[PDB]
Amino acid sequence: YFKIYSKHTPINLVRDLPQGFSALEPLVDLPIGINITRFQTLLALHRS
Amino acid sequence: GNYNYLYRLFRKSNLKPFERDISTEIYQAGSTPCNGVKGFNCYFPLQSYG
Ligand SMILES: *[C@@H]1O[C@H](CO)[C@@H](O)[C@H](O)[C@H]1NC(C)=O
Repeated sequence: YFKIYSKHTPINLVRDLPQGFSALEPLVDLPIGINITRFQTLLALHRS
Repeated sequence: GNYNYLYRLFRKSNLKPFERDISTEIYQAGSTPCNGVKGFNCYFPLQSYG
């Protein structure tokens, strides 16, 4: 099975995680049904 | 015999529920490792159906 939770937290901090309370609301289901042991994110680049 | 159906008689572990395995990998049936080459105690786990 699969579940996605998310919440748009509004912050005005600098570096670390915020202090306060806020929960996440489920959005998406997507039953791929395979062996998942790792995940990787994407980082965009820029050229001068 | 329609030999288009295959099955995996040989493997190392028993699968967890709701898992798929279509890989074609050798298995060791004794004390002699296969290392990708057939021989003694080394068989292809997929066998066609007669
Ligand atoms: C997932 O893959 C790892 C190695 O890639 C294997 O050891 C494990 O048994 C696999 N699990 C399932 C449920 O397929």
